[PDB]
Amino acid sequence: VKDCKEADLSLYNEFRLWKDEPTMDRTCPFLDKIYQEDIFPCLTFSKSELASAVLEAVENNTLSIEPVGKASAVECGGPKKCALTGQSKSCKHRIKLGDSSNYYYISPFCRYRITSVCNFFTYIRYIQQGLVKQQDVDQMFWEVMQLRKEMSLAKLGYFKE
Amino acid sequence: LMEAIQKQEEINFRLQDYIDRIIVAIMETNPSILEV
Amino acid sequence: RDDEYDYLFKVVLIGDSGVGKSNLLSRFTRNEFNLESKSTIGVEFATRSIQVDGKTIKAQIWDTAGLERYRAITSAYYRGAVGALLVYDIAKHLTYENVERWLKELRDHADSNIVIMLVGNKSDLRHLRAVPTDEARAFAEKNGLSFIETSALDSTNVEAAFQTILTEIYRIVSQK
Ligand SMILES: Nc1nc2c(ncn2[C@@H]2O[C@H](COP(=O)(O)OP(=O)(O)NP(=O)(O)O)[C@@H](O)[C@H]2O)c(=O)[nH]1
Ligand SMILES: [Mg+2]
Repeated sequence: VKDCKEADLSLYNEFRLWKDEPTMDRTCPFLDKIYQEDIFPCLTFSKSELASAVLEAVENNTLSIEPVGKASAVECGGPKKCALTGQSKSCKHRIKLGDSSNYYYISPFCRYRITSVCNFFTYIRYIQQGLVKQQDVDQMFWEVMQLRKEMSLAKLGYFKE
Repeated sequence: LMEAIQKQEEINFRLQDYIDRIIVAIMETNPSILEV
Repeated sequence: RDDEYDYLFKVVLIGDSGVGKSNLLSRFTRNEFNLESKSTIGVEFATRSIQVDGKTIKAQIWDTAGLERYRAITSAYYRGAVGALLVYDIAKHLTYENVERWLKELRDHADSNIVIMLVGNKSDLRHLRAVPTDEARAFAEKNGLSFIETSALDSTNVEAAFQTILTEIYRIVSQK
């Protein structure tokens, strides 16, 4: 079997149009699809209250992820327990939404899901203030496809560590 | 196809060895040149 | 036209390829950033003057290819350098690891008394951070280096970074 790629013309046109008059508004056609198909499912976690805070933090570029070379464990979680999903796993990264409320522990699986979305927003933002000059539209498009492919896999529990 | 990159790497080596020598010289005399 | 300056300090940029040296330069000297910026060929410098303790400092910021082993054109690079901005990528731990190797070149090919500042660049990638600030600031304090985190992309602390290393060089040069 051979590995190929062909742009979905429907998706291609939607993007090529958005690039020409870029907006970060959640309700436009380009971002709405990605929000419903990729972002929302990715940022879906067990503790849904904290989850919705993270989604807002990501949109604002206020979210941050640190490795770890007075608080408690009910909110923040800890080294052996992830805060987003109730799972017990060794958490080597910790999230901060502020302005930091609290530093929250994160499993590698969560980290992969969140960064996948943060990477998408990061590239999108680069374009909105573009800031993206020497890359043609076909290349940019396939960048977004790559960004989505990552989210699509993380979405389903396929991640990298 | 692979003989082109082997000869094309010998060309780069030569260009780069040149840039080094001349840049060295430029600094030994008029570094004003290298200003942006 | 008053182009005068009271002191002229040569400051060199060193660090792993891709940490953003060239953009730190362009950000400070011509307030420009290039997302697509390519690897630096040859050697360059751009200048900027600032006020320190009433005295005008003309800064000479030199930049060159981050890939360095066999260059041998390095003696000239470090020559006359009184300050050095040692740069790593916050989001690539490897570039922080190699900071020690860069300190080696400085202690070998560069003058002593050279003011050395450690700079963590690309602070704008918040979700990708591989090098916690404390670990760097700690390494900096124990190794006699100043430390700051900058973003050439959103401009944070770039200005501050140069004002800092330039003033430390002022104090040492004025005193002796
Ligand atoms: N997000 C982000 N990217 C940055 C920042 N500074 C540089 N980059 C990116 O990192 C890449 C390398 O930048 P560059 O300035 O060329 O680094 P360099 O150290 O000069 N490279 P070289 O040593 O080989 O000349 C470029 O794509 C550049 O846009 C920064 O502050 N934030
Ligand atoms: Mg460069």
